[PDB]
Amino acid sequence: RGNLMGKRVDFSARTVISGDPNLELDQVGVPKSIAKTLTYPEVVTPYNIDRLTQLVRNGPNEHPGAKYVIRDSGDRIDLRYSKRAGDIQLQYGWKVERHIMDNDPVLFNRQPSLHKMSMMAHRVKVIPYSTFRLNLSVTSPYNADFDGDEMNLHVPQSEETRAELSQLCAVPLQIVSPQSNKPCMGIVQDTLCGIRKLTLRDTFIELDQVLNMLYWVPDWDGVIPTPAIIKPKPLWSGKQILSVAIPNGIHLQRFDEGTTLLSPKDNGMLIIDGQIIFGVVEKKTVGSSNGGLIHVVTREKGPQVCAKLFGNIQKVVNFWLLHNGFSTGIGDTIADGPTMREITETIAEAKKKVLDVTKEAQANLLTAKHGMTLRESFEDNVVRFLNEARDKAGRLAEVNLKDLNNVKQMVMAGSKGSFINIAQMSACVGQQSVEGKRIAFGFVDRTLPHFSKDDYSPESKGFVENSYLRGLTPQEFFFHAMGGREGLIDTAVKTAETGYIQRRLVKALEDIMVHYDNTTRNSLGNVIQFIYGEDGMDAAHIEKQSLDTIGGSDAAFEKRYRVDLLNTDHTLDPSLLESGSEILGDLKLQVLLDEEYKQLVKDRKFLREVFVDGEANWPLPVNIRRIIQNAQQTFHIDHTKPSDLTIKDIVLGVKDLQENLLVLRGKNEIIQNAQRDAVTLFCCLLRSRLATRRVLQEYRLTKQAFDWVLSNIEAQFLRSVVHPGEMVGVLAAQSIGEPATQMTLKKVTSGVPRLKEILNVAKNMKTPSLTVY
Amino acid sequence: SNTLFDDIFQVSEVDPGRYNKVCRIEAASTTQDQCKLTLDINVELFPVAAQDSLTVTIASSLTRSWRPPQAGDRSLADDYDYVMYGTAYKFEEVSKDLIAVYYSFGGLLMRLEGNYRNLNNLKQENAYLLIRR
Amino acid sequence: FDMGGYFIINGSEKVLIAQERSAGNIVQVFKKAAPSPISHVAEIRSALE
Amino acid sequence: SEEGPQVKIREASKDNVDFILSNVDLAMANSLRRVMIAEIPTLAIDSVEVETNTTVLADEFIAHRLGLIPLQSMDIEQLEYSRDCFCEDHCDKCSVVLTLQAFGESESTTNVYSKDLVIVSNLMGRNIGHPIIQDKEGNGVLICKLRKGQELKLTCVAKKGIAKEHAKWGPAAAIEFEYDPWNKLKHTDYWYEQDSAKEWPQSKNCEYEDPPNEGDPFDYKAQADTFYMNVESVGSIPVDQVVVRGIDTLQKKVASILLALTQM
Amino acid sequence: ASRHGQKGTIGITYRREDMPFTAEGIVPDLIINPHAIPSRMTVAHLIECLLSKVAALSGNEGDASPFTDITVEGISKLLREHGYQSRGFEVMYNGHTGKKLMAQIFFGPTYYQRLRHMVDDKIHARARGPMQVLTRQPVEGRSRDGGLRFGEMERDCMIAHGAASFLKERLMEASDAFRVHICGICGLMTVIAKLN
Amino acid sequence: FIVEDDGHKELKVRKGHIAKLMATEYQDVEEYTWSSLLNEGLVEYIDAEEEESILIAMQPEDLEPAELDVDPAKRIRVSHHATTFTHCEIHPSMILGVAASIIPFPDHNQSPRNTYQSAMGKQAMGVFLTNYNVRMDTMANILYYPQKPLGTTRAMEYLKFRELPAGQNAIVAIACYSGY
Amino acid sequence: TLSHLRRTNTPIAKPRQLHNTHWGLVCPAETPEGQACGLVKNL
Amino acid sequence: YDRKVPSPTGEYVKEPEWVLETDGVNLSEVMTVPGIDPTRIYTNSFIDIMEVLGIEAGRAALYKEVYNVIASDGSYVNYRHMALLVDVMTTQGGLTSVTRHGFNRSNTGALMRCSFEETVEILFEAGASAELDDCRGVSENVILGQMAPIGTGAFDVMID
Amino acid sequence: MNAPDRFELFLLGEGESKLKIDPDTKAPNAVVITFEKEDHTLGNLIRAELLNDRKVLFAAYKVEHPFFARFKLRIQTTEGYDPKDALKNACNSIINKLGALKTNFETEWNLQTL
Amino acid sequence: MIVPVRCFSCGKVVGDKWESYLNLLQEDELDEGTALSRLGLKRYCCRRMILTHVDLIEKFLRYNP
RNA sequence: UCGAGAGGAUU
Ligand SMILES: [Mg+2]
Ligand SMILES: [Zn+2]
Ligand SMILES: [Zn+2]
Ligand SMILES: [Zn+2]
Repeated sequence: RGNLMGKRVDFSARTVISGDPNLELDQVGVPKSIAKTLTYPEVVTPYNIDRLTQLVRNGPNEHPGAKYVIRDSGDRIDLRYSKRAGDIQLQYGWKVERHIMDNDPVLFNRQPSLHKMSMMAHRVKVIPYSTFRLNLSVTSPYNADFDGDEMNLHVPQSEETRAELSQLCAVPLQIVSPQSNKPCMGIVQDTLCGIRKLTLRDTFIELDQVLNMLYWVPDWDGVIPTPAIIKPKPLWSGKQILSVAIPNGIHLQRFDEGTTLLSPKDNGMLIIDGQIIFGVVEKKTVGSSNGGLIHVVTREKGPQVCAKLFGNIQKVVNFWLLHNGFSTGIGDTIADGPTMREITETIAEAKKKVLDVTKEAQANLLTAKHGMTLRESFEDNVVRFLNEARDKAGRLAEVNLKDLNNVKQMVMAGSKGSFINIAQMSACVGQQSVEGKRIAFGFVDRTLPHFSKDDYSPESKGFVENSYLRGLTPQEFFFHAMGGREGLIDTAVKTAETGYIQRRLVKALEDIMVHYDNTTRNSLGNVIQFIYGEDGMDAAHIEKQSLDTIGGSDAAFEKRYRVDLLNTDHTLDPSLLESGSEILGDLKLQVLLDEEYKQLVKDRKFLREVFVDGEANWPLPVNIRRIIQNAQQTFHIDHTKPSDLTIKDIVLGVKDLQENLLVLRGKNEIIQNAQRDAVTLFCCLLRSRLATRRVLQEYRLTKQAFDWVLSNIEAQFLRSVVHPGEMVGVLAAQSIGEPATQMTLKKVTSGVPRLKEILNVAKNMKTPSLTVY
Repeated sequence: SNTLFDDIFQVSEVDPGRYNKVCRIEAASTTQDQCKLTLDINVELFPVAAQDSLTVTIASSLTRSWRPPQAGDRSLADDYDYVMYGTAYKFEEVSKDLIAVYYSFGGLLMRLEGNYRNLNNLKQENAYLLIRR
Repeated sequence: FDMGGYFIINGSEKVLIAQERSAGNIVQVFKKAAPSPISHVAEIRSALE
Repeated sequence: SEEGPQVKIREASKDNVDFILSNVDLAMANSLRRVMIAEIPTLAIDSVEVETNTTVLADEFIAHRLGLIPLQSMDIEQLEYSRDCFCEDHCDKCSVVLTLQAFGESESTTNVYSKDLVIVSNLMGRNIGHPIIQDKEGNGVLICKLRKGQELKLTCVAKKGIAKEHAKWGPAAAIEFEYDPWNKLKHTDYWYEQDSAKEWPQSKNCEYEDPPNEGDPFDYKAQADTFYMNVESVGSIPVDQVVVRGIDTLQKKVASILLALTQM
Repeated sequence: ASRHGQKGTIGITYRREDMPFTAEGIVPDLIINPHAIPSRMTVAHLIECLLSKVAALSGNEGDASPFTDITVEGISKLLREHGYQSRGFEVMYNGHTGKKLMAQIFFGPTYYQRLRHMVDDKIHARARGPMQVLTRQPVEGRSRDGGLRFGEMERDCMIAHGAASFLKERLMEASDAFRVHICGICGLMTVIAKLN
Repeated sequence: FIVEDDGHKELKVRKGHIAKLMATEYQDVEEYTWSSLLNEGLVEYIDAEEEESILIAMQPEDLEPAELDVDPAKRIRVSHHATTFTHCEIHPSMILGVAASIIPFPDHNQSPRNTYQSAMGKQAMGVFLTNYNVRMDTMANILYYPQKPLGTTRAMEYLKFRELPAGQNAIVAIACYSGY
Repeated sequence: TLSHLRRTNTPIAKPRQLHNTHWGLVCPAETPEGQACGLVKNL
Repeated sequence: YDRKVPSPTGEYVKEPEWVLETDGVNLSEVMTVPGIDPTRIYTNSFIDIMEVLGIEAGRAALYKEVYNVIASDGSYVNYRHMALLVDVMTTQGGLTSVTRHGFNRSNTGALMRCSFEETVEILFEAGASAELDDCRGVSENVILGQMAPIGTGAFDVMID
Repeated sequence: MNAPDRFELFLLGEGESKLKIDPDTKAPNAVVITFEKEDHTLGNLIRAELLNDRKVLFAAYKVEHPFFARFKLRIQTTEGYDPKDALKNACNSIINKLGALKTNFETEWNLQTL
Repeated sequence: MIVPVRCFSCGKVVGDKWESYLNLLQEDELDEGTALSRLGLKRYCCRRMILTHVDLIEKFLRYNP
């Protein structure tokens, strides 16, 4: 386990880390001293012998150089001290141990590496100072701070070894994660706070600020955009100037609580063709998530275009925040005077509630709740009472927090903050918990020796009426010191079991490789899954998309989907198709509409059986919401002029398309039926969106635009297959182990111990239960 | 390449949406009845108080770089005191023989509904707005 | 400002760290678990000073 | 009087100067402040050889302290950078050599002031190398304290440089800077709790600008042209030659570009 | 680090010219970020920056002792008497341009502690260096010019990428590669090695 | 401290017995020290077992008789509503260790954050001894120009932190600047 | 140095949690992290 | 509980219902009562559900309890990762635990199991039972220091 | 240990010209100037002065890395107008402004009596 | 451990004011705040060089070698 | 080479 599974190796590194936005994402900062020390054997070629002989002439003392030279016989030549180090005639086939230079593949590491995206290749950018420089948006798949964290580095020694880093283990290749079927890297603290204040409509910038901001994009077409305001003084919006970073052909729609097409609160987001239309950019728009901006550009434009998109976004937003500034004082925690007067009034009303309940309990007038002791009902009542006052006063603070409150803005962009931190800092920190209970009596019938015995009031049981800003009392300080040690214990405890759990998961599933038939097997060859993931698709190229066959009334299902050819009121208007009047009552053609409708009804039965809860937003391998907007944009569509399609092109074309969405190429009946089983849900989406009414009325396609939609969907599906040879069990083990490490916090076994009991299958569970229907 | 729309409006509501330099204006069309608009306006440049009367126009001109005016040679095509540039992102259809258009002046949004603008306000990106005193 | 409180062994300032223990010669009552056949116990750690 | 920038001086001193700077671009006064801090040449110690040290402080402590000692650089333009000259190590045309000797003869503790530094190298008739003493007592500056029986003997080789190489070649320190004391330009968004006017203090320069009558709208054409400033000097260079050489050094910097452009 | 668990390394060293400044020309010795403040709730760090400001101007020692009836509002009443923002903010100008910053900066003295960790004492590097005799593997620790361990958890993760040929170089050519001769019938390391 | 009945319940020590201690503090005549306080019966030695049977007041103003306009910014302190007092704490700051007593305003702080500094405050560079030059220990690190803290605990005086500190009053600006 | 002369090692059923009796005798917050938190504590 | 169910028109609407929750389990004699639905009843004890409802019904009971752990912290993991873990425990026919004595009892060569908890006595029994090793495992060839069949190592390269 | 020598901020190194001229691709009348061993002290004064000239279209500088001292400047001008001629007259406009400032300041200095 | 020459933030020479500072505190019996304002220190960056400083060199020379 | 201890890492 310590010399064979893992071992110390040459060509290694270790330093401290630091974040530099002007470093690119796939770039890494390798200092010269470590770069002078590490080496890569490069055989001499006729192309590079002019460069290689020059590097020997520089010498190993100053970079770029070379530490050794190997001839044909293999007797090593030490260039640190040799009498013929000056004059060397490099014959072909000799080996040169040159220093590591710019734009070379190196493996960037971190401890602990319980994650596939914790071992990624990096481009070398040699830098003068001593730390390992890295981009800001690589903190997420490494879980790194810059407080004291160290990172390692390894160097390839062969050509195939160099290729596997650059083409498989690169940063852009691992942007989208199989775990969580979403990206990992995203825009972070200063960029995330800067992008919010920049994209506000009140925020405006003048020409002198624009031109510096404009040139800061590295690859940029050189055109200055026409300003939003031109008459009094030409002014550019933050939304105007940010659109230069986003490439042409990108579209994004997002809706939340208040989202009109006017958006008075400027919430929501609509992006069309790389120029954002309205909204305030924040964590939901750019933080690594399902259907994020990075999720779009990685799938549509590609990895490298999305990787450079991290650079251009940071350099613009940091430059605005450079010349605007942002801070945080203690006035960002001080609340209004009258707001504070309500807050302690709210606590006193809660404390009076605890007094009057206690007098009711003291007189044995309490009605015992079923299934619990009478004393347990007292704790359940009072704990829920005090948490109400804390949550009310905390939400009373966020009412009074003005828009310039620097703590609120970091939460408003979601950079580093939550609601509860505002409650503990300003209004009231609240109750402390020791092993799920209040502060117990270590002393005889009292919690602390400054209190009389048998005092169950919140002041004696661990309620901190004062807030962090207001000032903790000695009793409240000690009770907080009592509860805080449990969290430090639980953090040290949970990290111990988590690393054991990840070990047990990896060593159980290490042989799980998708063979060259999609039969998930192991060394003996025992089949676990006949199709990987029960469909055969890679988790990276997977997006959540609503299929609306499930939802809606049967009448609204009809009005959206019923094309009756032989009707006057349930037939498509001939303003929606060239052959509208010609195709009417066509008996050889109306059979195709009803046969289509018959499978759509059977599809609605099939999905409503499986998805009983009614949720339609589900992970599916090919996005069609984005693809139709591409066809709407690549080919310019007007709603006035009708299509140029026969209905028989549509229905026979979709029926032709399903036969070609291949997952398995056996000619046998069992594999072909399994192929029909594998694409059944995806075809259920495809028939719902490529319907005869929907194509010609909702997004009025043409014949040329429709054949491209068939061309894109087939290619995107075929690319979004699991590549055989992928180790997936080791990938599956880290996919559960990494979010388990973030697990730290009605009497049900939950969290990590519940996860421990499930894996280490328990004869005697701590909390078993029955859910009866 | 000339004027696409002209009307005179009386404002009804000015709404500072938790902002300092931007307000959401609400105005119907005088000389008509079934025509109103909702528009975002920078207040600091042009102060728009209540009960104002704003002559509003939309043109297609008067891509390529924006050079500064540099002279009277690049003569402005406006006796107004406000101008903006936007994109046509949505044309709503409220009912038959009625139409509403949506513009985005770089995040500042514009609502406009009416009847007779169904010969202009095409799907082209190019769109202006001009507001007189 | 050196407050003492340490031994000097082979030139190295060794410090005797405190050790923690439960008190001897005290009667203690410990409830036993469910699968234990015995139900209770009374323990005293008897040792001469 | 001449067309362009204007200057009116409110108050002045031997080491402080308070002036208004009218009719300039904002980038000029900022860039002037940067060269004034950084690129003005001034002489200070850069090499020290140590004969004997019995002090409680290590030598690199003292070598650090000797760097920060202010040395007069009024006539520094006739002195040459040691990088430029043709001497072997350092000569009288580039460097200035100093020597320091102190012995704990007295029973009581004996200090080592800056005035006890002595000069060895040839002056060649230029006002250089004199350690400045702004002390009213006349004793220069603390370098070390010596008990009876302690001794200290070393040499100090001064060299020419600028603050970009090390901060000991610092001509000035803590230069004030304020424009628009009423924020009529709206260059900053005031963070307030109840009222911005009552919570924020009035600047002292508010009396020398016209107050904004709030009935008038925002001036959406005025850019910054009047800048209030104060310059503080250590004493190595008087306050007039602090700013004037900084104007000259910046003027020399742009001229090097024009010289580099003509050769291209 | 400061006295409130706020760690942090030096990201870069800026000179006084590049640094922002206040109206009195005062420059910050140390620049930190607002984004490390709410996640850890170190309010005393934020008050120590405020209280040390009033202690410096008054010249009297600042009392940050616990369980003392001393209010921020009482402290901020004193700082208003000294002509500043009561809650600690200061108008700051960008040193790069001289343009004012819209957000006024929290400015004040804060006692900071230089930690015992330094980069040069931790920087490590190795290629073809010393080898232990027992394992034929590189020696342990940076003190003996050793190498870093390409551990099992790294071997676990690098399997998921599919870099098999990278793993062989990492497991043979990087360290402890060996060549041995085995009999075909007697499949064990047995053979007399008369190579020459 | 020892609390006992007088006309009413109050502390044994008085303001007159305080001045004999401070007279000994100034002269640095009969001297008055800690052993003189205990011998005279004005203090007691309490462990965990004996303090089970006692009732302790926190501040010595809790013996004042009760009886409006008040400052809102102060902490809300509960009226104890108990009168059978036996002892009073010296000052509640004393429960902190030697390392955590360095921490300024630990009441206004998360309890892990008080723990977090008190585990690396022992790592900070500083002058451990005045005879560092004379002594020859294997590793020694000394700050060039140490400064006493501008915010001092009352307990720092008995820990000699002002007379022998381990850090400087760096001027700190919290600014989103340079992206670093 | 001052905090290394006031330290208790405990060789080893809920010991690590801060106890009520620990008021006034052991430090509430001063304790190491990770390996043995709460077992080693300072007076 | 709150539950969505189809209206006769077709739209999903919230149909509340009462549901009992317990603190014990013997599912073999709980579903055989009157007044309940014996079709959709559920326990959080998956070990009895394997005994009562079959092995494959334990699969979804295993996954749902794992899914409830993940979404408790607000997290999200794709289905194929957990279903890989659930089926690996399930495919033996019993509830093969991921532990020292749950799956290391197997026929998966010899050297793959030596990388886990019981190291020497597994080799001793392998020395006793004379187990020929397949040498196709990841940990088999990593110990052997060879290019294991891991993606890039699965396919050989040949010349035409 | 690894830190570079402090004189690299203002001493030109080995064969490094002070100004390197390169024309920007996909733009008319565009050039980029790789200023060497300079900083914000020189960049802002040129850029603010180019904006005063109403025959200049584009003028902006950027420090590629605060580690090094090499800021880049790119200019775009009207047809038949090389940016060097726009650069030199604007640079000379600073020299007239600086020299006028020095002469105006020295008179106020001598008038002041302290 | 001995009075620094200049403030690290600004750079004004403060090393010369120490011999006056203690004598300003002793023979004049002045307040610390008025002592720093008298000696020309008006910004708080240079002000904390003298107030916060503890002159440890007096203890170092007490050791006879 | 071995055993022991004090830390640094995971918000
Ligand atoms: Mg960290
Ligand atoms: Zn010379
Ligand atoms: Zn044999
Ligand atoms: Zn200062």
